[PDB]
This record gives sequence, C-alpha cells and structure tokens, in this order.
Amino acid sequence: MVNNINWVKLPVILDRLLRHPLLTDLNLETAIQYTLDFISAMGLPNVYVDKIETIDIKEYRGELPCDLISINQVRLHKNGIALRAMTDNFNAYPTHGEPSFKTQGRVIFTSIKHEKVDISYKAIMLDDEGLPLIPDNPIFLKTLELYIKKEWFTILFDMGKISPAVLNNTQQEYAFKAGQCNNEFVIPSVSEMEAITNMWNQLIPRVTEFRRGFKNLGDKEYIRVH
Amino acid sequence: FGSGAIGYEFDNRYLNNQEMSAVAKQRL
Repeated sequence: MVNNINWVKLPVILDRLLRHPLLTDLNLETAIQYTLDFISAMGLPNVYVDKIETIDIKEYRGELPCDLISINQVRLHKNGIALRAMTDNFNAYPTHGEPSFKTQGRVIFTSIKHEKVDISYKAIMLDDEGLPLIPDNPIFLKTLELYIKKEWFTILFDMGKISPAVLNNTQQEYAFKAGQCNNEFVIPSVSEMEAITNMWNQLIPRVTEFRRGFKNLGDKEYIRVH
Repeated sequence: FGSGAIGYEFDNRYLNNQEMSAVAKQRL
C-alpha cells in the first residue's frame, strides 16, 4: 500500500452518509454492522493490527488470544522454527516428525505436548470505546459509504421505495469503487517493490523463508565476484 | 353528501401506479 493507515473514529462515515436525505435513518448501530461486513468482504490485511503473543501448550492444545482473527505464523518459542498446517487426522490420539498446528475456535491444536509457541496474529484496531476504528483513506471511506448506501437501497428496493434505476446506479458505483479500493490497499509501495524484487531475482533460489518468519524474504541476494 | 377518504386514496394509488410505470421506463 502506498498510503498510510491513519485511523479515525467510525462516525466519520456517518458524517458523509447522512448528506444523503434518504440515509437519515442510519445509526452508529447500523454503521458498526455494515462496517464489519465491509471489512471482512474486502479482506484487506493492511486494515488489521499485527500482534505477537506467546501461549503455553498443555497437551497438544493451547488457549488462543481473545482478539485473534487470523494467524500469520506460529513458531516454537525456544527454537524459532515455524509450524505448518496439520494434515494428520489422528494428531494426539495414540495407537496400542516436524511440528504443525490447527486452530478452530479459542483453541490451537499443535502436534507438541508441552512447549511455548509464539503466534503472530491480526486483530482489529479498536477505539477508546470498544468499537472498530476505520482508515481515513477517502477511497476506503467512499467505498464503505457506497457499500452502506447499496445495502440500504437494496432494502428500500425490496419494499419498492426506490427506483430500479437508482439501485442499478448505486450497484455500478459501488462495484467500481470496490475494485479501486482493492487495488489501493494491495498494490505495493516502492519499499514493498524492493522487497518483492529481492524476492524475485535470485541466481540461487531461496525456498525456506517459511522456517524463519519470512524475515529474509525481501533480502537481496549477493553473489561474490570471482 | 360527500367524503374523500376512499376517493383520495384511490386517486393517489392511480398516480402512484403511473409513477412507477414512468420510473420503470427510466434507463441509464
């Protein structure tokens, strides 16, 4: 992403929506739900807060943080070796290898009995109130505005309180701004293209940056001169 | 005698129906 994620409070979107006379029954309560829906539907990883938090494994099981949404990595605390996805169907079940993990709810199922594991996860940036905090990018703001307007107009169209042409226009505009917002947050910046370039050109390919925390992924590959 | 309750609402409904036809002919 080229631009920086400067955070602003949620009613910034209600400042802009309520300019429309047909959206004056919208509320913070509705904006919260539709904002969370938009955040998930776009799935942008720059909108989440990166956190690292250690936990203990009692026996092939560990308690997971409260605010976790998605895991970047899990690794062993003492070695630093990363874990992979668990493909085993009988992990801690005995009868009569490398470490891996599997997470469903508040519980992470590892293949290790008693160790500390480090989890690098993504959460939502919250407010002084326990509420979501949105980027102030006017592209993001316009796209979220258009998302909420599209949902409200879809309800009102299901009633027959909006013309089909009005909803068709709203859907067209939301679709274009959704694509544009997707490209805004995903296209790398200059530093991210230097990292991608140093990942791309290897005379000797590097294929083991998962073992580390992808630390050396964008490190330049130097060849000595002979 | 007179009373415009049913008359007014039927006229309003007629106007709403040609309203919907007119807007349903609108295309971007």
